[PDB]
Formats: sequence, C-alpha cells, structure tokens
Amino acid sequence: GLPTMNTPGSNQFLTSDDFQSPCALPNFDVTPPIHIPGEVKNMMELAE
Amino acid sequence: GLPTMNTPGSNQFLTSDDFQSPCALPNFDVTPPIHIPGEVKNMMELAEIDTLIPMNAVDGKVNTMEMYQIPLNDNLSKAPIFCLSLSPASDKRLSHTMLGEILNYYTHWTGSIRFTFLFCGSMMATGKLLLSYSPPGAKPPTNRKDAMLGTHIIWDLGLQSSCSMVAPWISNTVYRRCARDDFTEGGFITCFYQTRIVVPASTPTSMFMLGFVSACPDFSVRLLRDTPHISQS
Amino acid sequence: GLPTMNTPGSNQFLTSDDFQSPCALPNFDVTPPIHIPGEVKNMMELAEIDTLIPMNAVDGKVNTMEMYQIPLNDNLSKAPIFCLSLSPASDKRLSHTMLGEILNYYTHWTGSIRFTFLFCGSMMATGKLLLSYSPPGAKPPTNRKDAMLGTHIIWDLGLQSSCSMVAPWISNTVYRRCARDDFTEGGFITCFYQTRIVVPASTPTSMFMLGFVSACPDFSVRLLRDTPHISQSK
Amino acid sequence: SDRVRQITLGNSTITTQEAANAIVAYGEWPTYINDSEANPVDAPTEPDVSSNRFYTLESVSWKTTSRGWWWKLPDCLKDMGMFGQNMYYHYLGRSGYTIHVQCNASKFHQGALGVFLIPEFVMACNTESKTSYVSYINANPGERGGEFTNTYNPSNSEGRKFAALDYLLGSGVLAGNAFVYPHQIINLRTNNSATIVVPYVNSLVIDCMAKHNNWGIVILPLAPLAFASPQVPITVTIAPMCTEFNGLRNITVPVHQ
Amino acid sequence: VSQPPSTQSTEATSGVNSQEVPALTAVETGASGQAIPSDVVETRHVVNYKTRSESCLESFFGRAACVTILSLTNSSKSGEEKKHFNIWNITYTDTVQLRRKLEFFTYSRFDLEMTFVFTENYPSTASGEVRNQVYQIMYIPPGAPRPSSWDDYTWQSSSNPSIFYMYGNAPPRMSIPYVGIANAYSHFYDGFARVPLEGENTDAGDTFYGLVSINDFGVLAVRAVNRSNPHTIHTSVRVYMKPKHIRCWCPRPPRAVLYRGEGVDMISSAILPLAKVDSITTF
Amino acid sequence: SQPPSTQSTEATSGVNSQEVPALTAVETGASGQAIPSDVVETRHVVNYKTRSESCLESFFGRAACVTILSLTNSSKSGEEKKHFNIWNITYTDTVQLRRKLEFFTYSRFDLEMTFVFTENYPSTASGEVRNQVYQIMYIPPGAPRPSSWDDYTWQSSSNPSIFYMYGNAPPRMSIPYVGIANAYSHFYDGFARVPLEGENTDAGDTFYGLVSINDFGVLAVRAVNRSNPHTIHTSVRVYMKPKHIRCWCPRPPRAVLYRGEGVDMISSAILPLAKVDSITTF
Amino acid sequence: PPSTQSTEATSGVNSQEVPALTAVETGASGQAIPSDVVETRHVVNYKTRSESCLESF
Amino acid sequence: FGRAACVTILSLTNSSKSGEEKKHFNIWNITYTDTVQLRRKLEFFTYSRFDLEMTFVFTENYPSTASGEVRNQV
Amino acid sequence: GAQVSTQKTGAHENQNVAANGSTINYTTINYYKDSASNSATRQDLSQDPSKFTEPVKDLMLKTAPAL
Amino acid sequence: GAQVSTQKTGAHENQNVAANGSTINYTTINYYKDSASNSATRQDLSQDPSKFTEPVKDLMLKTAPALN
Amino acid sequence: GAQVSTQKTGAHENQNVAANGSTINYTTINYYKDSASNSATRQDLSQDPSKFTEPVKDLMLKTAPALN
Ligand SMILES: CCCCCCCCCCCCCC(=O)O
Ligand SMILES: CCCCCCCCCCCCCC(=O)O
Repeated sequence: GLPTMNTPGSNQFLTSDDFQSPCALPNFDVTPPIHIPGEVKNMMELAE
Repeated sequence: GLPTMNTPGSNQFLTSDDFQSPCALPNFDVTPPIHIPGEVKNMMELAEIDTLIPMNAVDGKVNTMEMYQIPLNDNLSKAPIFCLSLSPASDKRLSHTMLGEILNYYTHWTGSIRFTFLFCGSMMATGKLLLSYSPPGAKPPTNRKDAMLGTHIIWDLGLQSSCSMVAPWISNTVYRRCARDDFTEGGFITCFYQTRIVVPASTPTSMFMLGFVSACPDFSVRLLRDTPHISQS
Repeated sequence: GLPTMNTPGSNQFLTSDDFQSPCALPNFDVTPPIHIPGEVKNMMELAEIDTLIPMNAVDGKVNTMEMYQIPLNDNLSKAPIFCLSLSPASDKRLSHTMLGEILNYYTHWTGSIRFTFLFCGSMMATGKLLLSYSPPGAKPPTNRKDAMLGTHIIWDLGLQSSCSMVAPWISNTVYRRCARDDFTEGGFITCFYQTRIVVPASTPTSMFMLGFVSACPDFSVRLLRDTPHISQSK
Repeated sequence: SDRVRQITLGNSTITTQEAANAIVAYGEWPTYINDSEANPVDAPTEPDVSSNRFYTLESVSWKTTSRGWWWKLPDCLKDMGMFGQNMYYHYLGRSGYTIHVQCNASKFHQGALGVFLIPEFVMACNTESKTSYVSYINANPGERGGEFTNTYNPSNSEGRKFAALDYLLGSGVLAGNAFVYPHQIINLRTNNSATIVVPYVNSLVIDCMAKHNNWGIVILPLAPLAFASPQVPITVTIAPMCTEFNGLRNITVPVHQ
Repeated sequence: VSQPPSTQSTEATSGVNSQEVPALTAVETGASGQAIPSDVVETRHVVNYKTRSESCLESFFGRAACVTILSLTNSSKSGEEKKHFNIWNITYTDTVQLRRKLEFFTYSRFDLEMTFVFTENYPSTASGEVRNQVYQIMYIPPGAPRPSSWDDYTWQSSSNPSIFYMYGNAPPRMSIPYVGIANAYSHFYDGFARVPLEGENTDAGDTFYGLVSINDFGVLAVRAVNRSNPHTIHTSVRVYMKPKHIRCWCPRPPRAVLYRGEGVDMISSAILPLAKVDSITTF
Repeated sequence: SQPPSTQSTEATSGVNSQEVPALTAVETGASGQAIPSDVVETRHVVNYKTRSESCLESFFGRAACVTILSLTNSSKSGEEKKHFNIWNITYTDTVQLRRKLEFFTYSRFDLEMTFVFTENYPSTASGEVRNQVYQIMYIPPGAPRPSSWDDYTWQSSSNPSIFYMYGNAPPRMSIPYVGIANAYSHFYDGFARVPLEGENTDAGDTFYGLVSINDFGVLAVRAVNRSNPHTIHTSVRVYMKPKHIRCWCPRPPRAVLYRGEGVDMISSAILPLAKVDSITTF
Repeated sequence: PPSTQSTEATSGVNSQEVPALTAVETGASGQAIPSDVVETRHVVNYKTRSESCLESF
Repeated sequence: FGRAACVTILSLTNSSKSGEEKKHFNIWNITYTDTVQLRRKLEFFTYSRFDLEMTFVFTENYPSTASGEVRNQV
Repeated sequence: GAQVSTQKTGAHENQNVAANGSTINYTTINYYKDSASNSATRQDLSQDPSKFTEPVKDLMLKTAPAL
Repeated sequence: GAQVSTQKTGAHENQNVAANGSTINYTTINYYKDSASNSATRQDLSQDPSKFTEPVKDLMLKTAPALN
Repeated sequence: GAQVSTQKTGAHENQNVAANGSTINYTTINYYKDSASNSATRQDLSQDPSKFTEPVKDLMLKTAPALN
C-alpha cells in the first residue's frame, strides 16, 4: 500500500464539487446527437 | 483500485498546513488587478520604517502625546537624560513602536537596530549630546564614563539636526527572544550631555528632542506568534 | 476521483514509521550549521573507545572509586586474579561500561573484543602476567595450565606500561544475544601470574592495575531495544 | 541648494526658501488613467488648468495648547471654485495632489509639526453608544477642517460627530506610528515647509468625490511651540494633479448645514 | 533552483576620519537615515545567509484563524424550530486577532480557504442517544433569498453552493476565489454609501458612514439536516478562514486599543495602551 | 556503491619480529589498537556486516513517549479549569528518551510529533457523550496563554494548531529545528544572568543550568466541545523522535536515576552496580 | 480564452447614416453600443463571460 | 507458505474492579507453536529463511451482565 | 494519457493575457471507461448572439436605414 | 504536468545555499480547474523598502548632507 | 521528480553487494515545501573513530612502541 494522508475536505459533499465518478450504466450506448436549430452556448446570448 | 495506506496525520486539521482545495465557485471570473500604489511585499519593509519611541511614559505623561517628548535642559547635569533596555518586543516603551509591533508577532529576532534622534529646540541654542550603547551582562551605565567606554557617538547640535546611532548586532546567540528573558537581554541604551546646552538671550531654556527606532538592513525574524497587545471579551 | 483501496495497516501509528508529514511551522529559517567539533556519526565510534572495567566487584569496593582498581601483590600465588564472563551487556562488571551500556540498547552483537591493561605500580617493580581467553563450553580456567591452553598473551612489564589482549570473535552463531542467554555463553577471561612480581627493597609491595574494555573494528550491533538500566515512577 | 524649491502647476506657483527636500508617496508620481485600466466608457473630462492649480485653505493658529488639525483632502477642496464645480458636476473622478504646508517662525521659536497623509482616514465616532455614526455634514468640515483633542468625551451634536484624540489619531492606533504613512516634518529649527506629492490611491481606478475621501491630512504638534503665550499661523495650500472626471450629470448639491 | 537572497551582509570596515559622515541627516525630509553598523563603528566581515521568509506577506497571513463561532440546536419542543439553524454575516470583524493583522494594510487582494470545525454536546441532563448528524452550510450571496426556517425550499440550493458534512469526519474545506468588486478589498472606507443631498435629514449618514455600509458579501446559512430528536443536542461550528495568494497595499499602524464594533471606534475604558514607568532613566 | 562493511580479517601466520602491536600505552590518551590479526594466527574472513543500526539516525529514529496530559471535560463548575491542560515544552519528563539524547553534548535535528488519545468515564455513572475534538496549539514563549478553555487566544491566528477528531488517525506534525543557537545543547554549565557586585549577596541558586536557559514555550491542549451531564477523562500522550539528526561531543550514559530536569541525584539511588562475591568469582 | 467586447475611442458624428436609429419591427434587436451613442474613450475589456456559460449555469 | 494463519490468542481486560488490573496487559512469548496448522506446514523443513509479516485482529465484547457505555478503546 | 490545461485566473496570478508561467496549469486524468464519468468539460466561451438577436434574411448594417 | 522546485533548507543540510544536489526537491501537481485551488505561492523575497523609508523625489546619498 | 535508491536486502535477496537485481529499488517523492517534512536520510556509514580513539598530535603507529 502507497502511503497517503487524507486532508481536510475529505468525505464531504459540495454541490459545486467537480470530480469523476463511476458510471451507473457501463458501456451504455448513448443516442447520437442530431442538429437542432437554436443552439445556445451562453446565458448572455439571451441577455442581449 | 490502487492500494494505499493512511499514515498518521490523516484526517486532521492543521491551521498552518498547505494543501490544495477545490474551488466552490468553478470558473468564476476574478476582477482583473490594477496597479494599486504602495505595494508591500514583506513585513520587514515596514520594520525598517522609523517611528517614534514613547519614551517618556512616566507619571503625568503616560498615554498622551507628551509621551514622545524627551526633555532637555541647559543646566548642568551629570545624570542620564534617558535610559532604555534594548528589548524591542518586551520593553514597556519599545514593544509599542512599529518595530516592536511587527516584532510582537514573532518569537525570535536578529539584526542591528537603528535609533535616530532629532533636536526640536530653537536655532539659537547649541551644545553636544552623547548617545551610547552598552552590550549586555554588566552594570548598565550609571554615568558618563560608562557611556564613553561602550559604543558611542557624539551628536552635535547643528543644521543636520538628526543623528543616528546603531546598536550593532552583538549577541551570543544568533537570534534573541522577543520575549523578556533573564538569559537574553539586548544591552542598554543611554544618553548623557556631552556638554551643557548653551542658550542665548530670549531663547527657550528648555527644549525637547524626539527619538525614533527602526530595523537595520540586516534585520530578520524567525517565527510567527500571537501578540499580547490585543484582546477580546 | 482516482479509485483506491485502503490496505491493512491503514490509520495506525507505528513508532518505527518513516513517513513524510506537513510542517507545523511553514517556511521556517533553520539557524545555519557551523563546524561544531567532535562530530559523532555512529554509535560504534563510541563503542571502540577504551573505558574502565569495574572489576573490583567485591562487596565494599562496589559503587566507589576503588571499584576500578585491581590489586596485585608480589606474594607468590598461583591463584586466578581475574574472572570475567564476557557478555558485554549482561555481565554485572561489563554492563555498566560504555561498551556494555551501548549494547544494552541492542538485542544482538558481533565482533572481537579488546581488553587493555595498565600497570600503575612502582617504576621499580617488574614481572610478567598471563592474560587469557578461553572459549565457552568448558570447565572454567581453574588454574594457569588451563589458561595457557586457551588464547593468551604474556605481558612483560616495562616501559610500555600497557598491553592489549584480544578475545577474537569465536562463536557458533553469527551474532550473540546481548541478553543473558545460556546458549550463547561468553567464554572466560582470566589472569594468572606468569611469574611473581619482582619488587626491590623499599618500594610498595602492593600495587594496582587498571583494565579497559573496547570494541574491535569488526564489531557491530543489530536491533535496537530499551535498556533495563533506567527507570522512573509512573 | 535643495532647500529652495519652486512648484509650478496650472496657472499658479509656490516658491519656498526653506523646504526639507520633497516626498512622493511610495515614490509614485500621479498619472492619468490608462486604457488598460478603465471602468468608465465615456470620453473623460480633463480640466488640466482649471483644476491642477494651487488653492489656499484658511490658515490655523498654532498655540501651545493646540493638539492638532485635520482635513479630508477632496473635501477641503469640494467648494473650491472651478475645481469644486467639476466635482459636483461629475459622478466619477480621480486626482492626485501636491500638498504644501508652510509655517514660518523666528530663529528664536522652538517646536515642530508633523504632516502625515493618510489614505482612508477613517475617524472614530465620538459617542459611546456606537448606535450612530457620524453624519455627512459632521464628517466633512470643508476648507476649515477639524481639530484634535486630548480627552475623550463620548456623550450619548456629539451623537453624530467625529472625535479624535491626538494621541490615538482618532483611529485607535498610537500616533507615534503615524510615520508609516507618507510624511514630512516641519521643524521650525530646520525648515518652513513640507511638500508631499500624492498619487490617487484606491481599490478602484476612479471613484465618486461626493461619497469618498481618498486621503486625509493630519497635522500634529510634535513638540510645543515654545518661545522666550506665542502664536504661529500654519497655512495649507493644495493643488490637484492629473485631474480627470467621468459621468457628467446635473449639479450635485449635498446636504447642507 | 536559484539561491534566495539574504538580508544585508557586512563588509569589513576600518574606522574613519571622514569629513562626510552618514551619521548626520535631516529626518525632516521624511526620509530615514540609512546607517548600518559599518557606518558608525568598526566592523568585521560577516557572511549573511539569513532570510526574511517568515515575514513575507504570504507567510504572515498564511495561517487559518478562527473567525466566528456559530451555534444551532437540534431539539423537539414547540419553541425550538427557530434555533435549528443559524444565519451569519460574512465578516472577519468578529475576531480580533485576525482583524488586527489585516488592519496593517489599507487594501488587500487574496483568495480564501474556508475550514469548518464542528462539535457537539448535550445542553440537557436527558443525555439520550441521538444519531450522527449531517450538517449543511449554504451560502447565500447578497440579494439571494434567505430561508424562513430550517425546513424550507431555499435549502434546495440549486444555484447557491452548499456543503454537506458529517460529524466525525474530516473537517470540510473549500476554496473561494477573490470575489471583491473593486480590484482589492478595502479594509477601510472613508466615505458614505450614498450622498445625502440638499433635500435631506441633517443627521443623514449616521446610519451609513463607513465600510459597514458598502461591504456586503452575503451570509452563511447553517442547519442540521437531520430531523429532530427527542433528546436535545447542542452544536456549534468554529469557522476558520485563511488568506492565500495575498498581496497588500498602503501599510498603516496596527491597532493599539481594544477593538469594539464594526468601525475603528474605541471605548472610553480602553484608551490607554501603555504601562507607566516610574522614570525616564529606569532600565 | 555497496554500503561499507566492518573490518575484514586478513589471514596471518606466527610473528617473531620486533614489531609489537600487542604492547602499548594508554597514558597517551589513545585507545589500544590491536585486532585478532595482531594477536593470534588467523584465517581470512570476509566481513560484510554493516553498522547501520548504530547510525545516529537509526539510534534516535523511533518515537518515544514524552508526556501524558490529563484533561477532563466536565459539567461541574468546580472542574471547569480541567477542561484544558498547559504543558511546558520539554523532553525531560520521560527517562528512556533523555537517557539517549543526553549522550551528546550538542545536537541538531528536526522533530516529529504525534499524539495518542484515549478516553473513559471516570465517574460512577456513564452516559451518552458525543465525540470530542481536541485542539492542540503551540504557544511560543512571549505569546499570550489562555486563562481558560474558552479563552479568546484559542483563535490561534498565528499560533499553529491541530484539530483532531477522536478516533481518526492519530495526529502528526513536523517541526523544523528551532534553536537560536547553531545547535541544541543538552547541558548548560552556567547561569542565565551574572549576579554583579552588590545586589543579591549570593544569587544564581534560582537560575543555574539549562532548565533556566532554554524556554521553548508551552503546548496547550483543550477539549473543544462544551460540557456534558456525563463527563469524560481524556488522556493524551505525546510522542517524539529526532529526524535528520547530527550530534557532537559524546558523553557517558547516566548511572543514577534522574532527579528531575537537572543533573541532580537522590541520596536513595547512588549505587548503580550490583556486587559480586569476589574478583575471582565469574 | 475568448473575451467580451472592448470600447473604442470615438468623437462627434455628423453622419447621414445614424446607428442609433432602427426599427424593431423587423424582429431584430437594437444593435447600438455606447461608442455609437456618445463620445467614448478606449477601454480594454477582460471581463470574460465564463459564469454565464451553460456548463457553469 | 503464502497465507497468513492465526498463531495465538491474547486476552486483554479493562477492569473497573479493584482486582484484575493486571489483565489490562498481556505478555506472550513469540512463537508459532500455539497453532497446529501453521507449525505443521513449517515443519516440512528442517531449516528455513524468511521475512515475516504480522497482522492483528482485534475483537471485543461486553462480558458482564451490567452493560453500559464504553468509549472506543485504543 | 494525462491532459494539461490552463487554470482560471486567481487573485494573484499573472496578467489577463493568461500566458505567463507554468504554475497556472493543471493536470487531469480520466479514470473511467465511460466518458459520462469525466469531470465537467472545459467551458466553451465561443458565442454567437446574432442567432437570436439578428436572425434576418437580408443582412443589415448598424447605420443602414432599418426599413 | 508536474513542477519540481527546491525545498527550504532543513537541519541536515550542510548547504545553506541549496546546493546539495537532487536530494532536496519537492514535486507539485495542480489538481483543480481554478488557480484559487492551488497551494500557496512560491516564496518571493524581492523587497524594496525605499518605497516607505526614503520616498524622496530628490536622490539622497547616505553621506550627503541631507540639506545643503 | 522521484528519486531512487537501493533497498536494504532481505531474506530472499542477493548477497551483500546488493548489486544484483534492479528489483531492489525504493522510490520516493517529497510532497512538502519544507525539507523538515521529508522522511529520514540515507544511512551514513561514514566513520572516523580517530577523533575519539587516537587524537594524538604526534604520529603514532601501532607497531612502534607507543612510548618513544
Ligand atoms: C457553501 C459555502 C461557501 C462559502 C462562502 C464564503 C465567501 C467568503 C468571501 C466573501 C468575503 C470577502 C471579504 C473578506 O475577505 O472578508
Ligand atoms: C504546533 C507545534 C509546534 C511546537 C514547537 C515547540 C518546539 C519543539 C522542540 C522541543 C525540543 C527542543 C530542545 C531539544 O531538541 O533539545
């Protein structure tokens, strides 16, 4: 076993937490995207 | 599934640690910097600034503006004008100067200390003063002879009124404690008249001088600590 | 993020651990080193220093200065005049010497041991002593004959006031226990007169010898252990 | 020699015979806002002559019983002619300053005055209950400025005013550490004046003059005005530097007393 | 991989009979004299490898400090719902040691780390069993809606960040980027939020002079997440905060008197920072 | 390369020469130098044994218990002061460690500190008590010390500290060498102050020795949790080891049990050795 | 990264073609910016629209 | 010889009684001979040379009728 | 297999040019077979507001008569 | 995408000039999207006290008469 | 930026030369900025006993009589 140390912040859930996680459905075949008119990239495009 | 082992120290909070931590606001745009004047990089840049010594914290002068005024007289005197113990973070008068206050956040320190004195007398008055520093472990100067024996400088009254003296870094240890210590003391600072102040007619027969203290360029500190000066209920 | 598995031994404290840990005092300036004289790098450097053997263990000479003074007389005698059990750490006479104390921090030891003697009698007196080491598993060296059968030197007293006898590392085991292990018997160190001390008229007829013990260069120790020589209240 | 200096700005000049060289806060000369650092988007007003000229504030008397004087810098100049009009006509603005303080005396006079410039000179409320802060009017003395005291009398006109011991600079700090701020000293024995060049200093590039006092001016006796009571006048004269404004609007008229 | 610079070294220096002597100057100029011992006394050469690492602003302000203590109660009585959660203004004002360090500068710019140390005890002799609880620390930026109770919709936190922590686990931690509006945070504000105009109250400004009216970074909302128990349990959060990646501007004097309140205002009972000495000549 | 081994034995035959490594003089201050190849006929022996466990780093490489502090978290008002415990920084509390450290007059090292916690209900009646977190903080000499467990100084704005939940891995921290000298001294043959003519007729009795000279501040350990109806006795053990260590100027081991922090002896224990019936008794 | 739009310095306009006038009946939004409406100064604008990305929203 | 085997059982007691304080600790001679399956495997050889690793398993109960709160022990 | 990307500018980072130093970069590795397991992707700062603000068949300039 | 930097000197270093080889180094990797998540910055000891102790428009030399 | 070194041998290992097999290899990375946080140093088997056992100003030989 590789020596490690858990720092503060361990075992916590932040709603803005951005990390990797296991797939609930391994190898799931995702429906191909199609072009749909009206693509939005940013909320500011609507602000204008 | 990389095998790992949690070593002691795991799952503890150290207030002085340095670990990475995820941002709670991902991709947040930080207000761009501008060139704000007066940038400080280090606390020592402030340690080198001359501030006044509240030297005259004596009855009737305690906690007032007059506390910073060192009296002078034109009469004969063999007595010291003033005495300080060189303990910049523990002396009652020095722990409150900027040097002392920055230093109150440190445990240990080194380097030389500079003192500057200024005559705020009339232009008409003349004479000379003896500024002197005596290293630790000996009877502190009691008179002018002792003052002449140790390190000293003669400060004449003149147009370049200000005069500095440097208490050189003489120490057994490399660093001294900031804290008052029976073992470690910084020696003594005194001042005596070299000669009587000569005062012309219709000229004040009493004056004041101001004293300042600051860090020398070889000055440093070792470890951050809580200060005793601020408290809270 | 990265999948991991905690193994046995996780979240335990071992006094023998050698792991990194965060500094409680970040960016601290460590007072620069200077060339301090007398550097020691290894405990064996101290093991090799000759120290005195508290040989005179007879009641009344114990825990006093005389404890290190071995009497000699010019009286004719064939008696043994010295008896050590060798175990540097367990022999009551050796366990308190520096070599013995260093070994009381270790479980096992190896290498040859040197015994050095100094004659402190008159300049006028002369004579010869038999210094001998007898390997274990044998009848103790009752007399000079047995001492002669074992490993020995003769110390001819003269200008060179001292001599050294070496008890070579003869052992069945590679290492012996520091502990009083009857299995790893030390052997015997003894001394007999080779000849009566010759003392001319008008000199002392009773004199002292000092003895020293030290490690030889092939000496070493193994596992570290608590020493039984120190204690305290709870 | 360095003792004699002449400062020219706009359409007015100060000539001084005995100045203790000169100070620039932080060694930073005032400049105009760069394109790389700007909030306003409108073309700026740059009234260089009308604003960057010296103006004199009413002088004060130095007595042996004086404990100090103070001003808020843009406040003391807020009604100052054409400069003052631009301050009231625009929402935003920025300026540096040249502050020249002069106090003449005979060679037979003794004493000293320290001049310190404090960014963000926030003063303590006088009243102990601390349930009320200082009103706009009381907080902004105008050209006359205010004064320091030597006693604290926090009675619950007092309720809404600033008060400051000279001793603690109205800030709760010791006055002896005031030297941390850009400063120069007028020692009557050595010089008649002090000159400090002041850059605009804020967390913002530009700000609103009617709301914020970028700097304050603190003048304290350091040594008594001994003479063999005496009185000596102190005059403070100030000019804006690199003045610029943004956000032109109708005239702003503050609450009056 | 360069060697860091040291503090000033000393060159061996002989005594002098110079007619140009650095000992005298004119402090009136606003400039400090610069004498180092070699300018005053005879000195030896000294190799100086000492540094100012511990005094870097990053190191000075590099420690987490307790900034506030919040408390909440998990109980089941008719008058206790309001005590289930705690709403607090974000500020460093609450604790004096950190505030004083920050007050050395007029302006500062930094990122922050927030660390929360949780504890609990029984305020009541019932001493009954309770389950390990989950606590929620939600941040509500200014102008965002606030909860009326601990059990409300705002706790959904769909846009607001929020952290859920279990008691007994490592203290939770998160990073906050500089969020100031200005290009630095101001520690002081010599001004008003608004300008009372001619058509106003004479005392206007009494409710808003100072930083107290412009500094608003929202609140933290802390609640036990767990439904209440028959046995009351009292809990609290010691909030720790640390400056990181910090730079400061425009140094000023440290506070000499007991703080009190939100401004710089002192109290009459604590306006005397120094001790008395019987004499000017006493060592 | 290969870790250097201890001395190998060269083979040798009988010697009838006049070189005499067997005889010497120790009066010179030198130790005897003889080895088996000087004294007896020998065989060649290859020696690969390594003096690694005798390196000073190894010798001092294991953490020792240094101190045990007693804290009690209790609701009784008369026991409130027991909620926290302030200990002087020292290694003089435990004898096994002092014994080894005091072998050298001087040393330089970094220090590893760890803690071990355990708790019980010292009272007659146990009951539900929640998991406590402990706050360990260092208060350097000159730093203010708390008068109470809830004293504002536990803000720890500068003083470094650790918050540990009972039951998680024992806490650990590294401390760099902190001497103000170029080495820690383990001894001090001197006085903090030099009494001068006049003053105190015969001063120094209250300030002789290392015990006066090196003030390392205190370690303050508090419970962080408020009190409970049922109270807890909590024991904290402090463990230490030198790491990255160098030593100078070796000394004899102590024979006498230490009479505390000085070098003082108790009259009841100044007899370190057992007797043997005689010189000639094995 | 891509950034938001900057402001160019401008002066007085006596153009027969005016950007401030339009007709929202077309369904297009008005397109005028401050530099078209008033005289402006040059401004470098780094206030990047990252928080507003759908991925962040 | 690739698997760990149980080699001994030690008994520790936390005692609230005036007696059995001595049961708070247990000193065992190190050996593998308490266990027959392991010694039999080792005894296939006259001589052996190996490094050894040890793992411990702790388990505890409340043996008395008077059950009540006990803090987690170390 | 690790990727290296530039971090969002912090409080005391370099100039807005975002091209100064190696200390502004971060490293990330995907640990799963399913891309749905990846942490959020990088933000796309590309925008095209004309799609909704000027969807006019016949393009017009700002100063052109609207009608 | 790691960086390797030297460490501040400890007790065992006989090189207070940080010149004892590869022996003294540490490795750091940033693991987060924002730099606000990075550990504390590299130490920077550059200083310039003249900003606060001698902010004089006129250059003064230490042996110069302060005023002529 | 990992450093490597020879591991001490064990039961199934090679001779005391420790040169046989690349498999005897302990790998380490320092994770902290202060070297005081690093694990213990490499064994230093350098020895100099003469400082304590033969600090004689004169050149003394073992075969020469100690005295003369
Ligand atoms: C989910 C919890 C998020 C925590 C939000 C804490 C925000 C801290 C920054 C706002 C205060 C800035 C002014 C200051 O430094 O005091
Ligand atoms: C946050 C924990 C910091 C504690 C610092 C206290 C100093 C530890 C060293 C104590 C031993 C000094 C004397 C010696 O090593 O010989």
